[PDB]
Amino acid sequence: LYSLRPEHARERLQDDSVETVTSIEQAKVEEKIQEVFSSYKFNHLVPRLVLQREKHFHYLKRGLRQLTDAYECLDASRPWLCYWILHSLELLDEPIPQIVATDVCQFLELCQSPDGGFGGGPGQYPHLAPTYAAVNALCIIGTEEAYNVINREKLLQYLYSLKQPDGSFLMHVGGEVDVRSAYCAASVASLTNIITPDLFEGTAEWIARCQNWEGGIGGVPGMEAHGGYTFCGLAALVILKKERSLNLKSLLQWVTSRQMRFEGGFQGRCNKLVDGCYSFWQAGLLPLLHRALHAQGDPALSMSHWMFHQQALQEYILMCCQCPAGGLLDKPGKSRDFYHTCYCLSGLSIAQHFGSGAMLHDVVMGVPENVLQPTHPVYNIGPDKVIQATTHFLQKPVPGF
Amino acid sequence: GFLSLDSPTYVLYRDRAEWADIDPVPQNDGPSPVVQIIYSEKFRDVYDYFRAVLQRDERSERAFKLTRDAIELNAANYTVWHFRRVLLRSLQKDLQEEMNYITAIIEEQPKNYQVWHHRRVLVEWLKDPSQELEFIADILNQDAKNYHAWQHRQWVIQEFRLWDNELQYVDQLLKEDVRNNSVWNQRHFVISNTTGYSDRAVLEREVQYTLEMIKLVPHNESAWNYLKGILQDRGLSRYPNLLNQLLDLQPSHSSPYLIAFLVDIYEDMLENQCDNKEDILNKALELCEILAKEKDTIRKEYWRYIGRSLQSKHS
Ligand SMILES: NC(=O)N1CCC(CC(=O)N2CCC([C@H]3c4ncc(Br)cc4CCc4cc(Cl)cc(Br)c43)CC2)CC1
Ligand SMILES: CC(C)=CCC/C(C)=C/CC/C(C)=C/COP(=O)(O)OP(=O)(O)O
Ligand SMILES: [Zn+2]
Repeated sequence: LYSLRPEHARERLQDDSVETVTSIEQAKVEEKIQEVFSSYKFNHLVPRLVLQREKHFHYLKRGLRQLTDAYECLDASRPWLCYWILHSLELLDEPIPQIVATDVCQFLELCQSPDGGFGGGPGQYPHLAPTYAAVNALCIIGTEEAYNVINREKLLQYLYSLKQPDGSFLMHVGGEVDVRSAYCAASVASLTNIITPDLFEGTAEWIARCQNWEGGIGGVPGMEAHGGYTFCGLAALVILKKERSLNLKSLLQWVTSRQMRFEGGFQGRCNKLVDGCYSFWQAGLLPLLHRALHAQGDPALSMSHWMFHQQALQEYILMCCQCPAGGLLDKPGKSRDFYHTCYCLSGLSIAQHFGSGAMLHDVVMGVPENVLQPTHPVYNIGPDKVIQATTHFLQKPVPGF
Repeated sequence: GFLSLDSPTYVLYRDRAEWADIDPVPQNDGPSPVVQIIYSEKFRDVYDYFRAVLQRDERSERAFKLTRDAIELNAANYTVWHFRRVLLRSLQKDLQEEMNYITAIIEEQPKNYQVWHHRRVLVEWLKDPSQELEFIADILNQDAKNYHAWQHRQWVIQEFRLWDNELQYVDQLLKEDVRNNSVWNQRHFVISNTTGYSDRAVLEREVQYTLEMIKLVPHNESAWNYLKGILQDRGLSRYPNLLNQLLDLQPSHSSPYLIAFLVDIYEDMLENQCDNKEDILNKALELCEILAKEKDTIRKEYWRYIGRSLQSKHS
């Protein structure tokens, strides 16, 4: 275990004897993480890195049916709860009874707007975040019933209603614009095969403007580089086949710099704290960058590993991000939620599975029962679900109007 | 008559006489609900009533006051926010009193997309940015890195052209925490949108300033990323004195950031046909292994990639 090595103690923060809110909060975190790493030593047992599948499963299968009122704050993100859960069950290799699947379908049908796209719950105006989640969930289910839920003609119509002259998209009518909308739109449009010749005109150029001096991408041009926005920007470009619109090298340096030398997990932006959900948003960028550089015929790329420490990330997730009661989390001391369960699991899968053309190479830390189902780095649903969905929607012609 | 959602004498809408005429519309979750939230009595009450007035598009003062309660129960409900803006224009509400409202709610929950977007809509309508820099500064005093706060700030400044005192505010926050990457980002936003970095005096002032910060806190990555960011533009090799000046901190201020910056300067020297191609390359490759095996092992895969890549390129 890389984290438990003696020389690893050398990776602790060095504040130069100049304390600020930043160095103080980081130190608090490193302190709490160290107690976790050393827990084995102090209790004299052999470290057994085990992914509590059964614990995660009861939590998941239960949240899929009902939730306490603590979730009232996510009452406008219900299609997200469906995606987060079904996708977590999918990574864990747990099946969706055909009865559960049809129920989820019927629910998303209620969330779908007569104007296209899905709202955060039955009767809510459509928004791109829950539209992306609703579409991804239906693709994980992959039945003809699920696929048929989506009104492709109203969907394309909705996307056009959000499209802006500068290339960006609003998140919803009368709403805000940021890189998330570009990804949400490129994701649902590509999966459903509704991309017209001009739908994304100028979009690649607008996303390119979000890349700043740090190498990463901000929510809108001018903003600080962040992992959630950077994944959205790059993943959208990959879908549009415009990855080259970005300085891929400065981005590679930025994302690789986001992995915490000590904790092993990824921070969202420079000088902030590590967080389990970034095991996906940030680490998810490495597979995307591998593909892009490889497309450019990069000869120096690895043939077995992603350009981040797959071992350290898996150790941070397995040792620090699991709630004993089931569910995963941001960091030790945080409460579990379905969002972090989904992304901690998504990031673990990315960390375990390498692949570039004919090469395949796994790295499963802890017990081998830890290995999860692979996840497509662009859509974050099973690669099989992507192929199955796109192949299906390709039988339909692009809506003409 | 704003009966607070938190007031000890708050009564459910179904127990309110001035609402006894309207029937609450319950949520249609389907016969076999999924990810079904067990709402509290209050939440359920307010929303069943919100659905009712929305479904009938009742643009009343009573509907307006109710959206405030529905917003307070779930500030992320964008449908409610939309209808609230609908009623703000219908009832012709005093938008300044609404600015007072949004100021409070943002203070309560500053990490919410809806509240900041709403504030921006109000500022646009009133074409009045006069309270902005000060309001935002109060939020940044509570969380100096709030993403929405910095985003709103960039919007007000660019939209209304309020550039004049921002670099000073940046210097202020940098004194408070020289590691606040949001402030380093703001520094670049201001400079690139005012003077720019082609003005040699500015560039000099910026590189000198940054180097002083590096000297003070050598392990502060933000100052390093900013240094790289403002020179990387024209090409690090374009600055012959820099390598030397950094090589000097090799014993005193030598974090793995100094090491990584040297490899960056070398990478650009090679691509830019430098003297001693064989030599320079060996130094760069040497540093990549020191980094991969010793100084920055978390990024070993990256540094090996850099090593291999440099070889293929400049053998
Ligand atoms: N401890 C508790 O009581 N609970 C546990 C936590 C839970 C909220 C949650 O899971 N949350 C809180 C809300 C988060 C939400 C979001 N919301 C507002 C802002 Br500003 C930023 C982000 C960023 C995270 C992100 C990412 C995606 Cl893809 C999708 C969503 Br919808 C989000 C999701 C996780 C409620 C219940
Ligand atoms: C498709 C889709 C909807 C993707 C979502 C991407 C994502 C997670 C974006 C982050 C948004 C944000 C404002 C983060 C800063 O919060 P923070 O200051 O609380 O956390 P931080 O300190 O780690 O940056
Ligand atoms: Zn998180």
